[PDB]
Amino acid sequence: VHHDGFQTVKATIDWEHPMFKLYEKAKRNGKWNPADIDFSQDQKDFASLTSEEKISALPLVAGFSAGEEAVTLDILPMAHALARQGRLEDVLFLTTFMHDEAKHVEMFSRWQQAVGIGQMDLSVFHNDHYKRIFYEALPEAMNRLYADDSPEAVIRAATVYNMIVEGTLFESGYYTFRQIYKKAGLFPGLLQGIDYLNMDEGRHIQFGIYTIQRIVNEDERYYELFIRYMDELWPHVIGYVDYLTELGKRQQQLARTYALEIDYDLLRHYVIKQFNLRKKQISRT
Amino acid sequence: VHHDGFQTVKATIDWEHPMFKLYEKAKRNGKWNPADIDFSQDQKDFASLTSEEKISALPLVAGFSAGEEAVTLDILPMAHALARQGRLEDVLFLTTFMHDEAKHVEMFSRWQQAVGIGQMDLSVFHNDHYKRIFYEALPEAMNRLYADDSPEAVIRAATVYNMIVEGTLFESGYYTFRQIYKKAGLFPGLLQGIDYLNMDEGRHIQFGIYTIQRIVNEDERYYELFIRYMDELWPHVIGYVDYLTELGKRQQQLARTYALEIDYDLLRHYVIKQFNLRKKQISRT
Ligand SMILES: CCCCCCCC(=O)O
Ligand SMILES: CCCCCCCC(=O)O
Ligand SMILES: [Fe+3]
Ligand SMILES: [Fe+3]
Ligand SMILES: [Mn+2]
Ligand SMILES: [Mn+2]
Ligand SMILES: [Mn+3]
Ligand SMILES: [Mn+3]
Repeated sequence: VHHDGFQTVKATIDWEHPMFKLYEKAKRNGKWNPADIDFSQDQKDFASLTSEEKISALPLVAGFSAGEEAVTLDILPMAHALARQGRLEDVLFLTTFMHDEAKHVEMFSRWQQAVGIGQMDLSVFHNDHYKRIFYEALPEAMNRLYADDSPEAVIRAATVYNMIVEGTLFESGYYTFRQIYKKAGLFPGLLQGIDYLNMDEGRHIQFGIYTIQRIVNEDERYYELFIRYMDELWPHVIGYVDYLTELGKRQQQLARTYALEIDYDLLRHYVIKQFNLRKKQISRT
Repeated sequence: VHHDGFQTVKATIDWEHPMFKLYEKAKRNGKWNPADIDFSQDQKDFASLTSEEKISALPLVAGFSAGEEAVTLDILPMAHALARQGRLEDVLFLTTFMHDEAKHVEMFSRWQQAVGIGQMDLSVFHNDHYKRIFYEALPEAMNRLYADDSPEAVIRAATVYNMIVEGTLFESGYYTFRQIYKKAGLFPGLLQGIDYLNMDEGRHIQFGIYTIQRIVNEDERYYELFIRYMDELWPHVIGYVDYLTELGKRQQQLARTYALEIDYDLLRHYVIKQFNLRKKQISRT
């Protein structure tokens, strides 16, 4: 449908808009390039591993790789919906968000290729709870926005995408990955890339907080929708966590080799802590 | 709708895909930041101008500013359509395209703000032919892709967006701007920014060529659709050109002051040349 006018012809950008400020920070802080990461040591590390130790690492990489690819595809309807509402500064920021996620997809795929598992199908490590979030609930909630950009729909999309997928699952998975392979001294290239992902993902979560809060600000009853949508997804979050925990407890060979007391009870509580602090970044009032 | 799988879990990125290579070049060559351009001299230049000389420059800036904003909003459906076709490397590249266009919107709006015309509504310099392309034909052709991603629809979208708007109008407007203010020694910040835009816009046109050619490759009868769609838009392209030419010939005070023989007959032929060379970058066979 037609444009009825253009904000940067009638006026200018709103320079004080928080999403313009987040866009400015994204450009300053978003220069890293996955093509510059040296993965040569990661290739040697992975080759030096036993077949048993090789499994230990792949579940998390399977969840990350599909997850980055899903959000790369699935952020587009948010950008559409906010563009159609005339939120120009939000759109500008979302271009950095989308470009970040492209680099995240690229980074994991470069690592898979470098270490020699690119020809290997990692979908086996997606159980039913993972599929429910990433193959179903995430794309349903984002795609809805093409036909329904009601406050309810926008809160649900930001909750699933930014508060659950990024703010709970990815944050916990990054913690987990550091807590294991940084200790073991393994996979330096991948850990460099993950550190970059984690920096980008702070801006993505901030966008989600801003979006949810500005809707709650209009009407505190949206607050209850937010909590409800968070709690509806919790079972699949912990059901993927329990399944990875069960996979890790079945293959405790890397823990032994590298002298890691992988405390799954401590990981689990980090997931719970992440989930609960995302709730507290949204004020009812 | 659901994801049935993820390419970077089952396989990797197709590293040899031309759009992956264009994505790689976009990251290497896309570091510039409009926030780093010094516009202080542009502010003084614009203040030093007479009111008559002030008009001379605004028509082109009005067309650029609305144009960048239109393509920022209107590239999203292309990214959607190709994502839904599973063209992952195209999507990765299109994230750089979208982020480039955000910076183009930002750059013109920073210049308008710096020189003191931000509070001024430049829509008056959009005649009916401009509105037909940017307010109507462009968004219609891109938005169509949400419901109709047939080869015909994709060629039409790339033709309007990449071959006409970028490949004819923007290219000619950049030439024009250099041919005038680079000669006059005016507006150094804006000319720096335009030089950056022009570098980005080479990649955007290449995406359009690749997209049109790969469809023509399937069936040379799409070639005739391409030419037809180019010729349908030509009247509005030259009708905006004739109208800017008429505006420039009515305000020949900047030419006098700055000793510029602004050869509109030479500009006009550059537009015609641009239009015809875009046609020749698509092979029938
Ligand atoms: C032990 C808890 C692990 C949570 C890992 C989430 C990984 C992901 O899919 O991004
Ligand atoms: C004298 C020919 C001028 C063509 C200017 C196109 C400017 C634009 O809208 O990008
Ligand atoms: Fe993210
Ligand atoms: Fe462009
Ligand atoms: Mn279960
Ligand atoms: Mn006319
Ligand atoms: Mn990511
Ligand atoms: Mn542009």
